[PDB]
Amino acid sequence: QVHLMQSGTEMKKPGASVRVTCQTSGYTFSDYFIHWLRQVPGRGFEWMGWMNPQWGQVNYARTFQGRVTMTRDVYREVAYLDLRSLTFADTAVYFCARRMRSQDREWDFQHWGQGTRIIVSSASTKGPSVFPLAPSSSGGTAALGCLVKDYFPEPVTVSWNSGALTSGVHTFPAVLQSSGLYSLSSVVTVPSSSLGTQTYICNVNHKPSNTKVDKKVEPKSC
Amino acid sequence: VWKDADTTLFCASDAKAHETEVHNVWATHACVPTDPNPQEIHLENVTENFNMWKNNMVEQMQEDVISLWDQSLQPCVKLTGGSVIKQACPKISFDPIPIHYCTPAGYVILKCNDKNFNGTGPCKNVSSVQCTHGIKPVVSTQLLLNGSLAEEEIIIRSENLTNNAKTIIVHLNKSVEINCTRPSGDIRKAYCEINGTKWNKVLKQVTEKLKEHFNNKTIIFQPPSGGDLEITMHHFNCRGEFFYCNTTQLFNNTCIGNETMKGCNGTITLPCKIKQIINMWQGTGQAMYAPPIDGKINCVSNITGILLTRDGGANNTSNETFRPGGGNIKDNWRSELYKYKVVQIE
Amino acid sequence: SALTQPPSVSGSPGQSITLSCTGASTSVAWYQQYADKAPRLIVFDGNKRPSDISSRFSGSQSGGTASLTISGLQSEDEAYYHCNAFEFFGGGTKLTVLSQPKAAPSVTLFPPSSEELQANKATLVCLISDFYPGAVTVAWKADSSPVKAGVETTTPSKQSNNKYAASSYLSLTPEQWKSHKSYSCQVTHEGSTVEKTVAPTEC
Ligand SMILES: *[C@@H]1O[C@H](CO)[C@@H](O)[C@H](O)[C@H]1NC(C)=O
Ligand SMILES: *[C@@H]1O[C@H](CO)[C@@H](O)[C@H](O)[C@H]1NC(C)=O
Ligand SMILES: *[C@@H]1O[C@H](CO)[C@@H](O)[C@H](O)[C@H]1NC(C)=O
Ligand SMILES: *[C@@H]1O[C@H](CO)[C@@H](O)[C@H](O)[C@H]1NC(C)=O
Ligand SMILES: *[C@@H]1O[C@H](CO)[C@@H](O)[C@H](O)[C@H]1NC(C)=O
Ligand SMILES: *[C@@H]1O[C@H](CO)[C@@H](O)[C@H](O)[C@H]1NC(C)=O
Ligand SMILES: *[C@@H]1O[C@H](CO)[C@@H](O)[C@H](O)[C@H]1NC(C)=O
Ligand SMILES: *[C@@H]1O[C@H](CO)[C@@H](O)[C@H](O)[C@H]1NC(C)=O
Ligand SMILES: *[C@@H]1O[C@H](CO)[C@@H](O)[C@H](O)[C@H]1NC(C)=O
Ligand SMILES: *[C@@H]1O[C@H](CO)[C@@H](O)[C@H](O)[C@H]1NC(C)=O
Ligand SMILES: [Cl-]
Repeated sequence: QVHLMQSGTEMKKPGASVRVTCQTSGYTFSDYFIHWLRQVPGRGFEWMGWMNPQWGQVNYARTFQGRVTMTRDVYREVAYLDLRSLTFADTAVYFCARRMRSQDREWDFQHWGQGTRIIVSSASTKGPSVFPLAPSSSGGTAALGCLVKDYFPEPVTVSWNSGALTSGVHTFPAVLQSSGLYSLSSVVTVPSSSLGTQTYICNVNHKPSNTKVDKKVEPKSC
Repeated sequence: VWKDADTTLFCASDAKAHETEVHNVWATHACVPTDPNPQEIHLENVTENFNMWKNNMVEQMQEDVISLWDQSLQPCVKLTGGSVIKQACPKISFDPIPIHYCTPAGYVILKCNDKNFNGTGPCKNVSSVQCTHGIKPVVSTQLLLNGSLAEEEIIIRSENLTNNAKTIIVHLNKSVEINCTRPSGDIRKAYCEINGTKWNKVLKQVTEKLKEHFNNKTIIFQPPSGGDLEITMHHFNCRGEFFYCNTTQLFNNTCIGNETMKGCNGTITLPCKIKQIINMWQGTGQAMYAPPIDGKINCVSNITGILLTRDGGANNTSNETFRPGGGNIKDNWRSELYKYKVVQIE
Repeated sequence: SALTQPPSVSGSPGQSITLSCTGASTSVAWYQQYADKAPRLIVFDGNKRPSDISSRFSGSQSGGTASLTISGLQSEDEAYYHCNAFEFFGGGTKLTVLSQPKAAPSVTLFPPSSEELQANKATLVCLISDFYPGAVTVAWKADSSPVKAGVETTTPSKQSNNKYAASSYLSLTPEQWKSHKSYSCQVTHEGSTVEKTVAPTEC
């Protein structure tokens, strides 16, 4: 079996360069081109170039010409992709890929690495500001939550009542703003009759800044 | 009645059994004598399909040339994997000679004789032969040397021009000479002279041929984008020494724009280096040879073809960009074996 | 987007469906991709199937028009599908497989908390929950007027209850917030618009 095994997630600042590694195994490395492609999650692939490991010949997309290089180590059987002058426009998942055996078709990609996340942002490590989304009481149910604001990098983790409260809970994907920082919200759906006698606290952890916040969410007197 | 088949070929040659030059040695015990009175006859009212890009004769010639170099080019050191192999490494006599590829009984070779044939598809004027013409096994990159010449027009060969992972072989009408010398300081510095006048004229008529195949887009040349020195440079062997020549001045768009421009005519000097540590084309590894001999080391050669690779992706142009080199060494044989294919008689 | 594929397509469990890819300059290959996962080749050379791929998948192509048909649909077929011809890829098609009935979104719009405002920052938060299928558009409105700037909205994410949820935010300064008469959040799901609104006068 053929395996393409890529290096981990890189968080880089604008103007910097990154290198992604793609360790090959399961076949004779010199006999196949290695291509590189990138993709914004939820979107289409963009081909970057191919690299022939024999003598290291390369064919780069006009788009990346002058900013990219694709090299290899023929003995260790590894392909590298280097990209410089990074921009927010280069935030994406990067894959190496290899064609099907034999075909003579060069563009049927049977083999892919698992993908490498490259995140380009100028922000420095920051803990979140946490803010209550207070509810108002219906003879039924209310929604309350926490806004976990301007933090970096991912991830934060949220719980309610130290984990005792799970049902009706949803913690959302983070959406990184044009400022460079992330934000998300956790929400919980609870009976309207609880309010005023049941304490709801969101627990937030952000390891990369060693920030821990516990915020009780009360209803507004309004 | 006959049919495409593949079989083990033999080779035929005029190698001197007394000589010490390494090609003569290999051929002497590996080939047989040429047929003095070789018969070939036209196949009246016959049309055959050829495919130079899928032609086992090419794989067979490759296996011989690999076998020749292994038997003949003994490095002082060979590096592969974590193994270090050290032998005896004396200076040899090196000048390629023509080898013929011939079919055994039951089979025969078909030859396409259409002056404009491009390597794939139907061929009208066909004949049959026992052996190919004599092919010098010249190992080079970027430029094809001492090959045969396209018959009528310059001819663009690719398995698929639209596929950027497929090599383009430009087959020249007329040949341009390159004069490489390592003068009789720095024992590895050398240079290649080329009539700048004739090369641009030719190169320009190449761009026009490519315009034909790429819908008159602007055709641009650039140096290679990267790789080992064996590909970023015109790489070849001369007198047993390994040459590396910078072809940047050969792909100099200034003079191709047809602009009546100064020094476009006149001699073009490519700087070259002779290396002792080389990355092998045959197999995966490095080979280290002893420093160059002394005296005036001079190989004058014919440029007869050019290998190109086309830049992929992007477009939104306007133009198409080509860089020298492509493929692999098998492409050099392919460019000489293009008009042949083996069939079996029944 | 060199090749053309619809961005979204939906089908029902048990039936066939055909995804399309137009604009190809050669015979196409097709890939299935789950979110945050690597692609896997499902057909090559326009209509060839790799030995290990389910026979439910089949390719057909004429000239530049390529098509991928999946029969006997299953929830497990929910993924992105891509096609390439040479180095050119389509935009990807997200196939949905309708595994349950239409649920309409509950919506809650929160005003900036007492705490945030007390920090010269203000954010309106629009939480959208329990909808199916998982697709919504959100439009904010200041009074009776549309709002472009300050808006950031997440993509539907699955819930524990196998329904979907989404969120949208509106970054304002207090001055902006405490100024206008009432900001609105309009959520559209299945051609239906549920609305919620808030005014600085509170409940
Ligand atoms: C060569 O000729 C064949 C037959 O006409 C044609 O199909 C093919 O496209 C040509 N190839 C090139 C590279 O011009
Ligand atoms: C066809 O083939 C023969 C091979 O010797 C060649 O000499 C001849 O000129 C060709 N015929 C025509 C009419 O071109
Ligand atoms: C080199 O080219 C000339 C014509 O320019 C030709 O006559 C000669 O035979 C060629 N030499 C070789 C080695 O083929
Ligand atoms: C081939 O070379 C000759 C002489 O330069 C010329 O007549 C003919 O046009 C050339 N064909 C090309 C440039 O395709
Ligand atoms: C090759 O180049 C050098 C320098 O011009 C010269 O000494 C030598 O005679 C040349 N040979 C030919 C055949 O032009
Ligand atoms: C090179 O060839 C061109 C074209 O015939 C000629 O004008 C020029 O004088 C030649 N150079 C030399 C020094 O032979
Ligand atoms: C290229 O230009 C030539 C004239 O130089 C013209 O005859 C031909 O139609 C053009 N080809 C294409 C495909 O643009
Ligand atoms: C070849 O020549 C050009 C001009 O000197 C130079 O830019 C290039 O670096 C040289 N060699 C290579 C392969 O880089
Ligand atoms: C090409 O031909 C000439 C004359 O036979 C020879 O001296 C030269 O070494 C050859 N070139 C190569 C690269 O073998
Ligand atoms: C070669 O290129 C052509 C472009 O017209 C493409 O349509 C064709 O499918 C390719 N050849 C094959 C059989 O893959
Ligand atoms: Cl309380």
